[PDB]
Amino acid sequence: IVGGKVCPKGECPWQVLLLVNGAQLCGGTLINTIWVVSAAHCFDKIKNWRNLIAVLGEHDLSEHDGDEQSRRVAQVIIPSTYVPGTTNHDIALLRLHQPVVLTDHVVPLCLPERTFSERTLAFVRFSLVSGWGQLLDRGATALELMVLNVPRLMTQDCLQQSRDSPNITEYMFCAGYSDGSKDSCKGDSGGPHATHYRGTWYLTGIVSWGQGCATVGHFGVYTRVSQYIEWLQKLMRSEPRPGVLLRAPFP
Amino acid sequence: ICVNENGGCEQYCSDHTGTKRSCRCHEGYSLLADGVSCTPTVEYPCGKIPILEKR
Ligand SMILES: O=C(O)c1cc2cc(Cl)ccc2[nH]1
Ligand SMILES: [Ca+2]
Repeated sequence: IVGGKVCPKGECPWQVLLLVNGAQLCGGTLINTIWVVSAAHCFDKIKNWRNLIAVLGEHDLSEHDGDEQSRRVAQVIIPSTYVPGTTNHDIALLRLHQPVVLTDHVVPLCLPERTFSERTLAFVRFSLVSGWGQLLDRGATALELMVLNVPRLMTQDCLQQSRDSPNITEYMFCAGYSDGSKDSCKGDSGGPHATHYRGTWYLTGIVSWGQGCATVGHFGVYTRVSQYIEWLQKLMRSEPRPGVLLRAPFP
Repeated sequence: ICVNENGGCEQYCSDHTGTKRSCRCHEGYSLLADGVSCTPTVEYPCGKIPILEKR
């Protein structure tokens, strides 16, 4: 996260940290005790599928304080329409091997209904993005969880206000600033874009892509979660299948 | 009714045949007798921050 602040410990309790062989991979969002939403591009280079770990209740990476909960990732579900190395349909649904225990430090974010998300949440201006990503473009990653408030743009405005570049599809939305001061970054990928509405927080986006980090004339691009609500809900109501990676038809 | 200011619902809104509207809540919440407000039914409802709630 570029130009944000430290998220006070326990204030982003749905934030997930994803690890591969103990190394920082991506972020994610806890949506109930066994399911995590992340970005499909996080898994393009995984070979060690058995060494994928999700950490909940994480805050400071240099110290174990006892609030952290680690779980092996039993399944990674990607839409059939996602193509590795590309940006469209950038979403993954992760099943944890065992549920996490809900505590003051581990709480899921509400996965909203599609209609509520499209006709109400999509109009809330500002939302929070968070992660342990780079504090700067070509800079070191954060030791403490960072959070940033970003405003959402209509796609027409994003394309007009912006300077080989990928297109902005109906499965994405733009959010942030074009002055090069504030943005999400590389290592924040998969993390939540969370929207507050009448005392409750909801999942509206997933940190997906951008041209560098906080590049002048460019905004962050987020997966438009509202397009995937039914796809996510049907998968969560289904029985697990052998093998970690699963490609599931979309729509 | 649901398209305009979320039909007055705190959370989810369903339109029905006529001028009829039903508000609904996410799991771990119950709808109050006002028919619009959602109250937590569990210790850790989704999208609420316990350290801020217990302050
Ligand atoms: O990998 C990167 O360079 C990268 C990923 C990413 C995601 C957002 Cl939302 C904004 C900027 C970003 N840069
Ligand atoms: Ca720690």
